[PDB]
Amino acid sequence: TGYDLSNSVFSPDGRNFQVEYAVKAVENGTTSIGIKCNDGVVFAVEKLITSKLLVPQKNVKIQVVDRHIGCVYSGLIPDGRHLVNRGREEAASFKKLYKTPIPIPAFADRLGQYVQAHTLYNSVRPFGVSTIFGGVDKNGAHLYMLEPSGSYWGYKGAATGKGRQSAKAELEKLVDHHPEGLSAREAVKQAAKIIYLAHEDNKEKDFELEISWCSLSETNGLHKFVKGDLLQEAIDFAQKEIN
Amino acid sequence: GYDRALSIFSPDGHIFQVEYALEAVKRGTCAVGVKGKNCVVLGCERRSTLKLQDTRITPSKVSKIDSHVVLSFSGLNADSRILIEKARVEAQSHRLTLEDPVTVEYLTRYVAGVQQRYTQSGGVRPFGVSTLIAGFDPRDDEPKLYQTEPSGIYSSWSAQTIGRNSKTVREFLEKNYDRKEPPATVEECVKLTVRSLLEVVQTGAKNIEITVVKPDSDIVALSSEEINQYVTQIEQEKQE
Amino acid sequence: DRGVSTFSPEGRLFQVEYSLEAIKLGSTAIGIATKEGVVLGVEKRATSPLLESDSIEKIVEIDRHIGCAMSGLTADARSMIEHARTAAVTHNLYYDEDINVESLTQSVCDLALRFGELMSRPFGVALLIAGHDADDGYQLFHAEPSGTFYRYNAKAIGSGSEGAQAELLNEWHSSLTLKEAELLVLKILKQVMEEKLDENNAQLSCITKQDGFKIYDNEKTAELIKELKEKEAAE
Amino acid sequence: NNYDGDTVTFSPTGRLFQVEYALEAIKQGSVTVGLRSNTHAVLVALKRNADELSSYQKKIIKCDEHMGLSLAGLAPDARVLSNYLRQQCNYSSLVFNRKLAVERAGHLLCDKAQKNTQSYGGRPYGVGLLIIGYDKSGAHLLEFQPSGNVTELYGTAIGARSQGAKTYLERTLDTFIKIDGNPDELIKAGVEAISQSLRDESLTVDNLSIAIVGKDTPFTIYDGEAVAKYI
Amino acid sequence: MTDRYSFSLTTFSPSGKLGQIDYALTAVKQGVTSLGIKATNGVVIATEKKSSSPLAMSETLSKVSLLTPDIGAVYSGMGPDYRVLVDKSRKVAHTSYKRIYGEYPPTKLLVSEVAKIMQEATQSGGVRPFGVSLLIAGHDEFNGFSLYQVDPSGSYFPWKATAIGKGSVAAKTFLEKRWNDELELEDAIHIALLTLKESVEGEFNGDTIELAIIGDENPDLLGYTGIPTDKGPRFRKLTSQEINDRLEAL
Amino acid sequence: GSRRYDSRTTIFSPEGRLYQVEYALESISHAGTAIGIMASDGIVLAAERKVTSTLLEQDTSTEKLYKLNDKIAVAVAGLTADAEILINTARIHAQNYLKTYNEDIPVEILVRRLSDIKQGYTQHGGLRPFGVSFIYAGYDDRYGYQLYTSNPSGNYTGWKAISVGANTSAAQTLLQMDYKDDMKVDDAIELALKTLSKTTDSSALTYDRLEFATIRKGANDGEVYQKIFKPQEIKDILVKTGIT
Amino acid sequence: MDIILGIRVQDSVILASSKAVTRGISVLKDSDDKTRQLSPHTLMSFAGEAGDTVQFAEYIQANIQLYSIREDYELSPQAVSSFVRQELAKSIRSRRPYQVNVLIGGYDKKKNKPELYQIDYLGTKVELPYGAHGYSGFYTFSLLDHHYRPDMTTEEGLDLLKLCVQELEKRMPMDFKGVIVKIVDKDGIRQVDDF
Amino acid sequence: GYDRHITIFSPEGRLYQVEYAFKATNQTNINSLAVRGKDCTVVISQKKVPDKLLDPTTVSYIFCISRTIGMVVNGPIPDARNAALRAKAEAAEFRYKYGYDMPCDVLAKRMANLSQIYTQRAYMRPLGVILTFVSVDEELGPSIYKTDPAGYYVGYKATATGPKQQEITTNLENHFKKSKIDHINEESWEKVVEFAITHMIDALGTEFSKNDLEVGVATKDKFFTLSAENIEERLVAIAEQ
Amino acid sequence: QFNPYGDNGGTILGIAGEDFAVLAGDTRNITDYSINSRYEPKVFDCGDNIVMSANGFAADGDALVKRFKNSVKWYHFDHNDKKLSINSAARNIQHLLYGKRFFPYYVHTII
Ligand SMILES: [Cl-]
Repeated sequence: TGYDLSNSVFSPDGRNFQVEYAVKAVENGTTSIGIKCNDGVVFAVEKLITSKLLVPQKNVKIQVVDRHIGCVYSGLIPDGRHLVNRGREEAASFKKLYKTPIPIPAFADRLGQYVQAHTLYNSVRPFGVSTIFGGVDKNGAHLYMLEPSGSYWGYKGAATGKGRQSAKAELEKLVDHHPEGLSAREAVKQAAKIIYLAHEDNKEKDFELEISWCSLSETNGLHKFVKGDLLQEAIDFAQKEIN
Repeated sequence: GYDRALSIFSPDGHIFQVEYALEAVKRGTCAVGVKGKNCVVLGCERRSTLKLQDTRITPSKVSKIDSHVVLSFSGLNADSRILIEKARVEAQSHRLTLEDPVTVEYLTRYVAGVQQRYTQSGGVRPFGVSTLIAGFDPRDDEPKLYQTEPSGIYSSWSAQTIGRNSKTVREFLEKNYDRKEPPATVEECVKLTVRSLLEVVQTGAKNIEITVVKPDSDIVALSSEEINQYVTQIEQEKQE
Repeated sequence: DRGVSTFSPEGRLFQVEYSLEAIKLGSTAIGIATKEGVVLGVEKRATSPLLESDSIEKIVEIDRHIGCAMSGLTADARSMIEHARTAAVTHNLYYDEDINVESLTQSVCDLALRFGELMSRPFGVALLIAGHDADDGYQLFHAEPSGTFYRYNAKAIGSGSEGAQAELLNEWHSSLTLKEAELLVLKILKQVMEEKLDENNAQLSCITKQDGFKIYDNEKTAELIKELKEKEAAE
Repeated sequence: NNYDGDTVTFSPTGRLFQVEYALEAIKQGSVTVGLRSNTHAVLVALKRNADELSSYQKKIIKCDEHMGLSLAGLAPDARVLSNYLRQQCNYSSLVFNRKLAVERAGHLLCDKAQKNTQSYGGRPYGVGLLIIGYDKSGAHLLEFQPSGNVTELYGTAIGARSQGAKTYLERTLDTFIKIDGNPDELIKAGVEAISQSLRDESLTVDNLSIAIVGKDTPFTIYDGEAVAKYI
Repeated sequence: MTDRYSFSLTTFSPSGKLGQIDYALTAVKQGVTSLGIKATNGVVIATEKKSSSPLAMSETLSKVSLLTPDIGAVYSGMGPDYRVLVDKSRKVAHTSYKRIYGEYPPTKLLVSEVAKIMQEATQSGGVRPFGVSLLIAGHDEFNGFSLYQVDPSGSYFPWKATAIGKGSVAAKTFLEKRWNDELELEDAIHIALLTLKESVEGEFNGDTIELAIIGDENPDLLGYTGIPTDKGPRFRKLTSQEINDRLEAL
Repeated sequence: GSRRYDSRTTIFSPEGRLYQVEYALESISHAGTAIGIMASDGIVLAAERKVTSTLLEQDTSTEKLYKLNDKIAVAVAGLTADAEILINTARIHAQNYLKTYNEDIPVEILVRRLSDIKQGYTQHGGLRPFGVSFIYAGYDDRYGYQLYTSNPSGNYTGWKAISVGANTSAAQTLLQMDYKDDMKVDDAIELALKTLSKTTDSSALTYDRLEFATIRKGANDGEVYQKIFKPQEIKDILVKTGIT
Repeated sequence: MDIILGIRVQDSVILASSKAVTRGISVLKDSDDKTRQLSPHTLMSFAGEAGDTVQFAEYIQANIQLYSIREDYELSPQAVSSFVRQELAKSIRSRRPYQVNVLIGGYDKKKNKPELYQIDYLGTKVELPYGAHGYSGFYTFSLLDHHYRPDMTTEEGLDLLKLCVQELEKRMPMDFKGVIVKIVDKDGIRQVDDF
Repeated sequence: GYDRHITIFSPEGRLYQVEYAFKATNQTNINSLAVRGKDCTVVISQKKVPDKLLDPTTVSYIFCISRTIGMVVNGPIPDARNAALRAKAEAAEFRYKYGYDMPCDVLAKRMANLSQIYTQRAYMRPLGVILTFVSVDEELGPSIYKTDPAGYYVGYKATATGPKQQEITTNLENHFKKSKIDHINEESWEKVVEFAITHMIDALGTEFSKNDLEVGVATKDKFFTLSAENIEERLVAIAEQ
Repeated sequence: QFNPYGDNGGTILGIAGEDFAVLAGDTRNITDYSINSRYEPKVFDCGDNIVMSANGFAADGDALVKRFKNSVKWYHFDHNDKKLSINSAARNIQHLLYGKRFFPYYVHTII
């Protein structure tokens, strides 16, 4: 054996064990989700409060790319930031040459090809993050999830991290109960509920909720963070459902 | 470009590639340097498992770096050509910019620096060569003899030997060389050098090379018969 | 094998730690700082009696106000000294002044970690850098291949270092004269050296504000050796 | 074990051992503390010597007039990273006539450390940093880890026995956060914090290192007789 | 990133063998049989078209390739390796010869260039040797007809007749009994078909056999007229029908 | 990374030997023997082809003996492909010298440079050395007729008579026995063939398993001629000395 | 710079080169030696652009001396001249070409013959019985066409050379402050002190 | 045994990394099939969407490389998309450089040459994919050309790829033994698609809904994929016969 | 053709006393016959009790002052907050200027 010691080496199965090992780092991370809605997307993430000494609201994890795309990830946080930095470079060069802001499927493949490239050589390490991202373009709303291998698909709902299975189950119920569609404001509330429900798998430390959204009607197609009254309203909705 | 760090430290603080390069020197044919009152003599062993040699054209063991400095060595022959070439080029470059030939110390310092560079550069192995560099500084009559080794350290010697069985000939020189009175003449210096090689060599036939360097670019290589006379004379005094 | 810039499980760089072992094999070098000057002394340690000891150069001038002693793989020090001299002279060119001793030392230490897969391995030599400037006066620095440097009132490096350092702990005080420091280096060198200390196998040097960096003659050191033997017998 | 030869290799449980070994170098380092109020931010650092003949290794470095950090671990790595911060702060001033936000300073350090954890040949940085600063959104304290993880805090501590000070600050949180417009009291709280990490040794005059930045105070460092006030 | 493999992947073992070259020759041994025979007025090169699937169109896969109008090549071993070698070989005939001298290289020199390319895959950083042996047949004014074998090491040898691959040992022995220095091209084609039948197991017809000659100039295959000195390619690939005609009088 | 798969071709053994050079020499010891003999009026080059097949084209073939310029030739022992890389470099080097100085290159200078290239592959670059040993036979107006040999280490030496490749130990003993300094070319031709005939691993030495060449001043007045022997000429010289 | 001459006779090559170095309206020096010894039996004189001349001469000198040490042998005058020509032929298509004209006087010890080569800054080489660079040739060539014989002695060559210097001192516009004369023969290179 | 980690020869002349890349091909557990009509080339592939949270419209292994060329992949999606982006770039460059649309077989050769390089160069791993290129070439007509991690490529009368490829292959072989021709003797592409689905059903022994399949069709001057309803329309036609 | 230089006019003046020094300059800034500003200062406090003015082409003048101010900042960083003496500043400014010898800063500088 030894097939797992070097990136880009096929095992006799046809697998790249180093990528599968990066997936373990993602499974270790905190829970993050994405909900696709009527005219947009909603992102939420669990922020473990390690200590009283953490300044609330001041360790922001959700990231904006361009002015219309939001990105959240679970796993090695620095690796996610590297991926977003590239995403911002990719989006800038697309807007430079083609004028129009980068479409979400186009943006998805840019990240996909870049992450896939880090499975081609033994001189680089695969990314230790699964990234949930999306936004609104000329063809409406899109939600994506990208994994260490470079694999990505479009999603109705997406979840990753330590509480992914709990969150996935909760997401599947929403898809079944709302075939016509979920509204942006509703999806924000649901995101809060799901993060609180997915927190059961990480319940030693209590946490801080962080939500963002892009909606054609509610945010005018731009990425914004949910703060103040709309955040507290979403927190209260979530608190009522766990009890 | 090939980048591998081949010379690295080991847990005990040794650089094995440098130390193994010293073993290549230990395998090489013996070379000796002795400096007199007014000269330096470089003696070199030539192994006799090679008959049918052509001595006219075969590379000589002692090389002129400039008209006033010479270089002999022990170790890998192919490696030594690279050091000699670089030294010869630096010799001409020094004359060009400083308008004065190199001092023996300077030429030695340059050669040693090259050797050192190959001990902490990626993709290269150290030189499997130790050198004896002898000569006279411009407009100076004080004899100079220096030694370098793969690590890059260099130093001055009243007399020194390198190569196989060098520890035996160093032993000889350590009791037979008086610091208070170095070989007063050319004859005395050549004899002490030939004597020291005869402790290790075999036959004093076509096994010993002797090169004499005197002040003001006066370098000459002795022929077989000339050396053979020293061999004949030493043996007759020995039977006593 | 393994990467040259690899960390051990204890959080140390293998190659840096191994180069420290090479330095322990080196010949002893001692430095003492006073308000009248800084003294630098080294053990020459000739491998054979035929080797002309005065060609052993382990104390070296960097500038008029900065001197340097070495211990370990001394061939590795050549490019360090070359850099130090260029740094010192370059600073004088750019700023029409002497460069601070600390700034010089920091510049030399910047070379240290420039290895990996830059040079192929760390340096196998430690340096004692002694000098004077107008701001911080007489200073002594110990520069390691880790890239770290400490200021010292007194410091020994090499094979006899831990024994000599313990001796320096007892002997050093803030009122030592230059002459007292000279004798103290000789005394402690004689203690840790293998062969018997004399003017041919040990070398002294100092840096003073007035006369700058000077390597002592074998005649001058011999008298200090004689003055030292007489004083120890005198009680 | 078999997966700690370099940073480019994941372990079967998804760990990067070279990064973890770099983290270990910080734990061996001398303790340093960081804390802030709404008006000032304070660094306190315990300096370490080789022996009684040596100087005490300086732990605090100034990055700009409004920013600086303290270090724990490999000091040369702190010099490289602080130099990078000095340049980034400087670029912001020359190009945009703008003081670099302490938050951006954190993001830049994170991304610099990260690149050293994904490529062959390189190594992680072997030092932890506590960055303090005062910018357009008031006082700040950051904690840098060479894994890339940067974290904004009211107070914290890194190094050997840092857990004592970190617990103390966690208790004192409500008190020291409201020490506004009083530098000497915020330092006193930081000096009392670092005292919870001492063993057999106490704070002396050439042992203690304090730094402060705030509303009407440039980033300045105190050593020697200037810290005698606080012992 | 970047190719960090700047070191040799083929090195000498204590016994003196070059492992990767030996192993490359082993890959050639596994390969399907190909052969070449030199006549007085031409050269023939032949091989079996091993089909991967009956749904595959074996006409789209050419084992015998034109390099210049007077030079052709066939192989045994790894197909993909051969394909890129043909690309490189065709280009080097232009860049290092035709663009300089205004004429096509003689067989021996083109062979020499291909051999160089294969030698470099034996010494350069981060590459394995080519897993093929080539047989190159060709004609040029001052050397006449010639036939060469190129091995993974980069070595090449001139042959009167030879075979490489699966059943090369038996095929070489067969050729030794039949070859004389008075063979006419048609006689050499006949012997090539006989020799190949021994190593072929399944169907033996013009669709499973690939065969080309180096013979007379073909003015009808030139594509233009008006230049007396240009008389057409000496390389010609025999059609499926042309092979079957000769298999009746076998 | 890629460190895992690096053979480290340019390192020392604990004994101070270069692994790859030693192993390349071991490879060369299985190659067909080549002999060079230097006479007072010329030089002989003789070499044994590696086990021949009857269907090999013998006349249009070159394996052992190559022409570097009009005054210098080489006999090869080792990988032919490796040798041709070096031969082309040597050919270009000779022309560079002629272009620069308007004089044919002195033999040693050409030998040194080719040997310096080999040396480089043993000290840097992480590549395998060239598995080749050369016998250089040539003439210049400084030293006249010269024989040299170089091997993968990049070390070269001059000879009166020398062998490379297989059975050098036995071949050298035989040459050392019958060689004398006042020897002529035609005598040297006979010695070369007699030595190969006794050291050969084959049953009997025939024309088709040999390459032969002479470098004489046997042109017309004060000029040197290179004669690469044709098959029939080797057949005749083999009969003339009574080997067949 | 300005005046450099060369005459090949039976047994030697004689080079004469002007001693003046003029910049602007000032003769800065009147004892300048516009020559370099490349090897024991090879001498090169030079004239042309300020700085370029000595820089090129010493560069060639360094290379020939390097060759001598490497091979323990002296290159023939023909070989040295070809090396020098090629260096100038390279130079002429460089970003900044050497503007230097040279004469190479040598004694071939293998042939026992004197040899004189004239090479201009373009790399135009010719072997000649007598040579000159610059405006000097416009007087000396015709003079030598008349008085030169191929079998002359070194003394006859010096008298023939005196005739050239006299003509130049009579008809040339500039004061070139006389010449330094050097002889190249079987015994090497020596300078005539009283000319 | 480091000869199994990089693309160098094993003692028996094999490249294990190439062989293991072939096994990565079946990691998706999807079977593909390609056939030729008179006027068209049809390619079909299974579509398995296990997760309910996936957007099914974004799950695809068929790619439109150019206006005329289509490509279906057997293997993981990251490598599949890597190959697709390169193929698109190569086909675009070819058109710019040479003034005409890149033929299907030429693109196949080019992608096969790239794959060959990864089998010879050490720093680059092979892509764990098999690429089936389809078109109606303006010179050669309906065309199917297929590439693998070894760098091998060849034209096909018809072909299949995936875990249960052998069953589909023989099924097609037996049809062409019977029909005695190189293609599907049918006028419309609609019925050639129907043939393709019919013979996949017979070989695999499974029934398909509209969301269990994925269809690409190449005609003169365009390659296009079918919607769920286009396939449903096609499934209804098969059922009513 | 584009001309990278311009002339912004104005004039400056420096006088030194026994324990003081003055550096004066008018506040007018011009191009051709137009006034750009009646108050645009070109005499600057650069720290360490050094005042500086680079008068001529203002873009080059500002660039130089900017670079020297930055040089003072890094001098502190690299040499333990040591005060940059006026003689050391002068030598440093020489190198700033000569570094652009073949594309000069078009200014008369006084400190
Ligand atoms: Cl291609």
